[PDB]
Amino acid sequence: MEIVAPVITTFRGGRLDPELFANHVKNITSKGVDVVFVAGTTGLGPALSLQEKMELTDAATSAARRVIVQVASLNADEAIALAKYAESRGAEAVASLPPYYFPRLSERQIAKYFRDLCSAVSIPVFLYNYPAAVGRDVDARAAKELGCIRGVKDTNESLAHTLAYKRYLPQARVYNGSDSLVFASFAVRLDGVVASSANYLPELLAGIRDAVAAGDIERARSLQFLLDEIVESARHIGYAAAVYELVEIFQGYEAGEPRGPVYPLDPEEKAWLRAAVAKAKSQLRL
Amino acid sequence: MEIVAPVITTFRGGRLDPELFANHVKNITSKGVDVVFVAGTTGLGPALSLQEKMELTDAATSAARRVIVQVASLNADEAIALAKYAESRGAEAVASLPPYYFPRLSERQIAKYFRDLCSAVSIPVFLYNYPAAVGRDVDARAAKELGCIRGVKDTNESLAHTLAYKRYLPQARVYNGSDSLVFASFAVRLDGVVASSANYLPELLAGIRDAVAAGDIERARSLQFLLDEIVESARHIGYAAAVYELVEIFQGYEAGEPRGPVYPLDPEEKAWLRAAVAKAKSQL
Amino acid sequence: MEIVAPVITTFRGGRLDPELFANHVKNITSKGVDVVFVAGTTGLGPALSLQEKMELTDAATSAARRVIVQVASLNADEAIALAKYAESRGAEAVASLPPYYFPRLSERQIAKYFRDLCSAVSIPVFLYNYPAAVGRDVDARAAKELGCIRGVKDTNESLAHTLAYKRYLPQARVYNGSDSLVFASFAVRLDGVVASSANYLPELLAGIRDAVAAGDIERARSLQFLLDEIVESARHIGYAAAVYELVEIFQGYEAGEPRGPVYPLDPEEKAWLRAAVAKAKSQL
Amino acid sequence: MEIVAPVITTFRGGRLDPELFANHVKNITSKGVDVVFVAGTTGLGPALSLQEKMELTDAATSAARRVIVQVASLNADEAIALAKYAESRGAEAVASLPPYYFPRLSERQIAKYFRDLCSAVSIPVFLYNYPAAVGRDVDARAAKELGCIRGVKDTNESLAHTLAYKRYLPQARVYNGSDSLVFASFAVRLDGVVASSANYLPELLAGIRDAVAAGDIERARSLQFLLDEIVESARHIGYAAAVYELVEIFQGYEAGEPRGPVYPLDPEEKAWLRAAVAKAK
Repeated sequence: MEIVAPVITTFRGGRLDPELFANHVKNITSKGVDVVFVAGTTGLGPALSLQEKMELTDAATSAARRVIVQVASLNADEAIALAKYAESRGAEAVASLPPYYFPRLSERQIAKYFRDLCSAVSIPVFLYNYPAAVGRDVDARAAKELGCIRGVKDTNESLAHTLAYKRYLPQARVYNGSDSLVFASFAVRLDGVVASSANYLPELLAGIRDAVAAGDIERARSLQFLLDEIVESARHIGYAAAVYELVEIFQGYEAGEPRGPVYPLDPEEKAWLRAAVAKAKSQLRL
Repeated sequence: MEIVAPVITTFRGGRLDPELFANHVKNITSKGVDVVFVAGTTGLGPALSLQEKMELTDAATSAARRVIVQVASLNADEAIALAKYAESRGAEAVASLPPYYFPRLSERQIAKYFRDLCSAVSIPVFLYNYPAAVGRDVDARAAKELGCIRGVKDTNESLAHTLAYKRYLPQARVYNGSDSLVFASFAVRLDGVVASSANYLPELLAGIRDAVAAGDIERARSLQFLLDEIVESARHIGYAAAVYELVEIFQGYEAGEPRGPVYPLDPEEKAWLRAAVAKAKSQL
Repeated sequence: MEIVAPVITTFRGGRLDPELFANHVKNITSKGVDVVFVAGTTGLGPALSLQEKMELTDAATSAARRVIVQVASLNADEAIALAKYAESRGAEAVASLPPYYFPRLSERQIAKYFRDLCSAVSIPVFLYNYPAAVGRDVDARAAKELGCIRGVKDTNESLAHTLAYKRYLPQARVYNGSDSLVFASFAVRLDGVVASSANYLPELLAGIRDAVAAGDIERARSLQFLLDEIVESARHIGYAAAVYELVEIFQGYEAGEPRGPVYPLDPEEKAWLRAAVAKAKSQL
Repeated sequence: MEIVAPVITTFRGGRLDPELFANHVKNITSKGVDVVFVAGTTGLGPALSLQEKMELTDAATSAARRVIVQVASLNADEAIALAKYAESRGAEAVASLPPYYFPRLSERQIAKYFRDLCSAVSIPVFLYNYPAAVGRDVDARAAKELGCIRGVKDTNESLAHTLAYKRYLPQARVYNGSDSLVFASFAVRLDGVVASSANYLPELLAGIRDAVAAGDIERARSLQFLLDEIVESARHIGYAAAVYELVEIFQGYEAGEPRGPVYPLDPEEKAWLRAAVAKAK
């Protein structure tokens, strides 16, 4: 079972900084991250231009052996274009959010989107389902009807919703994308987790996977609860920007910055976060 | 890890039939059910008069050794009165939904409700959280703050939400109440499940539990999917009435009927259901 | 266009004081309330026993010439009984919430509930739609499908949702149940409003209606915003209980009190609310 | 009180077509539309590149006297840059959706976004509130708190939510953005409506506005109800793409296409929509 990092996109000076990125990718993959999921929500995908996602694809694929590239764009030609680019850079799969933002697109329009994506590449296409962000759900039944989905990341608090894809798509690789379900996802044997904490605490996640494999549910759960406390703190000051600061706190290197409207934490917010997670990081030392 | 049955309330004619009820409890308790949860949502709790919940308490505490009685009422005095009655009948705990229907009660109100329940009895008071029905959530932080909650049934698709109660009340017994999470609940070692399907397929839930305990996570999951397929068909025509028909289908006896506004299935609905589950009743 | 009051249910001691209730009905019908809507949500309907609703039905039809009685119950038989009793005391119509609480209910079961209600009486049956409380919406299309709705009270922030019933049911009386849309509802010419604030500021509602008819939209809107400030303060400490206190504050007499789990405001909350509405009170 | 059109963006073969655009703009503005709201939701704004939004600003300011350009972008530098460009092109105001997509950004991040916009230009900045699409609400109190909002478009079925902006921001021009509230917006005297149907039936909106002003509430309402039946059919089929077909059907010229993932309607869908609306009273 895999630990997939939806890796952060590391800006410095308003532009992407590969190498902050690559040092980061190399760090986390050396600490239990199996797969790198680039241009995910944690990596600000919807906020990146096509060309930024191309740079990220190049940086991820040269820094890691297993890469999935998230390709959604509200211009579908760019999603197709990027899919092909990622495939040519050796990505093992591409993923896409359903068309987001626009309320009540039709089923036919969602279906054409994913079907054009499947036609464009030979590597597997994953559905990246994220109803809270996307404003729509593509559930297991709908994903099966698309007829080409070979993988799912379901960022969903409903573990049943995620398990349902293994039911309808017995051959698909199915992942839960929620940090609060990491323990549970290994326990029910999903194919893996895509968890944002894989950026700052991948060794905690591997700790959990190890515990679950050993049958040590008490340790798994307890490490989960620690992770939850950390997540909770970060949610409090704005989670997308806090991921970067947690990386620095936990991993000890410069992580770059997001870009607005996901503005970087200011120094007050960073000081606060650092204190907030110290209660629970002596409880750590992994 | 326990299988708790939110046992159906078994009307016949239009009135409670306590002997269908007891036959039913005795059967499922011999087929894997560890605790009877009387007057829950599946038992139509909120549609029942105080006297009816009383009669149902007598039947449960007669038919079964472990009974938790669900006492919520939109007259808090009837909740307290039933709690005391439940204890006097030998119930091992009582449980309550939070005050429901009325939007935006204050926290002081909700808290005074639970705290008045705790002070009325010496057996444990369980929170029964069911945001989708109740229209408000009392999460683990809120439950810890109530100060007297000894157990939780959380009917919630969000397993992390259920699991939080173990985080904040590690001494409480915490159960998840969604049928779609039975496998997962056992997998993550909650204290057990309260699942509507304990009425009609208790031995399937004991199977899932057994398989989880072996390590046949793959068997567990596969049993769970069988179970999801059945719940889905029943959801299609009205789950609350359909539970009664599923009991007949799988357990083989008369299950009585719900009471309107939860009207009993009509012949067409039953035939459809019978036919819809026949697909998966064979895969059993 | 009518001002309908969903009158509070006045408890003192733990029990209904129907003299309080009648003095309250008398006072507010003398100040611009046209219809009395008994036992709705503001009246703690779902929290009331059949006997409490019969008592309110008696006192209301005694103190007021136009009474709609809200009858919903999670025992459909009690709803039918109350409807029939309401007819017999001279209610001009009955209303019901759809079956609430239970999430797992079929259209057949909702349709049957209203149709049996329509069969039970000859006076009109209003749908009382209130999705946020009820957990279910019966929209205009669904309401037309029922084939017997003669009126609608739609407690809904979506004014379009409410207007939809006039489109789908042109002969029905359609009322909006939201305090924040009183001004809007008069402006679009719904048949009227059923507004909780009719308990405590019926003359503000009449002032809005006058202003709208005088084409003085700016005064209409400004009275509405004054109302909103008062409602928002009340919402902060627990709206259901605060309504009673607002009656005392603005009407000058003892309104009695709700009943737990809708516990009465405590003295600190009453004091807070009096001071919160004082700014807006002096500006009428 | 104004009729503001959140005007469709007219593509041909997935490329922007300024001539279709300009013809559509000139036509609807001669039939009642007072203001052109460019690159809003009906205009596929979040789907458009910066380049395309600049071309659209150019075409709209060249084809219409009053134009508000919607500038939201998930790269905030682009929103700022487009606000400056729109101002330089003579927009009477810029609007912005709050930052969208990303759940749970901080209030500080949202406030910074809007204030950076306000600082970037001298023309009014409008809040374009659309909780269903955006995933967050910037309500009247929050809007006042921003401290620089001078207009609001509120796409919201809750008319009271929209009227609250008039209470907290008495100088703000406030519009409701929902087609089903055109009649009610005029009746409660909001500053106007930004209704997607102004693309296809501007003269029906003008009619509702005239009926309200003449005290003819029963006509307003039944015109509103005619409109609701049309919108309902379009919704049934994919509203965003249906809008283009409705322009053609109702205004009698070509409207171009949307661009995928908002794919154009197919033949069967267009035929269904035509029948649905011919029947629609």
